[PDB]
Amino acid sequence: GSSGSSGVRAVRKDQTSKLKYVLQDARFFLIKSNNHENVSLAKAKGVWSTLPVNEKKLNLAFRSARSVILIFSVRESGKFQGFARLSSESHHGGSPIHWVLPAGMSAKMLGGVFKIDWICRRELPFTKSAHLTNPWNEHKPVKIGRDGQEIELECGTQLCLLFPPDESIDLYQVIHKMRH
Repeated sequence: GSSGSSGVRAVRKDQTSKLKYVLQDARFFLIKSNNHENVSLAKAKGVWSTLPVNEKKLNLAFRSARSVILIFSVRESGKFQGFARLSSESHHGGSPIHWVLPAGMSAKMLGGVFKIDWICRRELPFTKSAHLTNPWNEHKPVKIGRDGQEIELECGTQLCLLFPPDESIDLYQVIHKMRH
């Protein structure tokens, strides 16, 4: 072409910005489970069911805030099981999947189903997360917490970056839907 005179001010070439953007000013929610079957199933169908309180909570925080991240952490596992940003609120169409509940919990408590878009199909050892500190409690590490505990911004962010690079998921598509 022609007339391409431009004074560059800054150059970039990484896949961390988009990732940190999809959660830019978003609310992180730490969800703990009691089995791997749930995680796998959630990653297979691409959904995740939970108590009603958590559903309405995420919905309000979602419409009230930008995005809602959900870090998956397995108890007695010694590492995370990945994560996923709430691509949308819950649902109540047909019916939920045949989740794997114990001999006591009721599927009716799970309420509806949520649509999570797994951005990272990998794992993360607690060793890499063994350093962060969530001031939203008592300056304690992220390794400490229960199911359904809010997390700061820096905490969740760093925790996410820790995860390995993904080359089997469309990250841009997650940002394109937002802008449009």
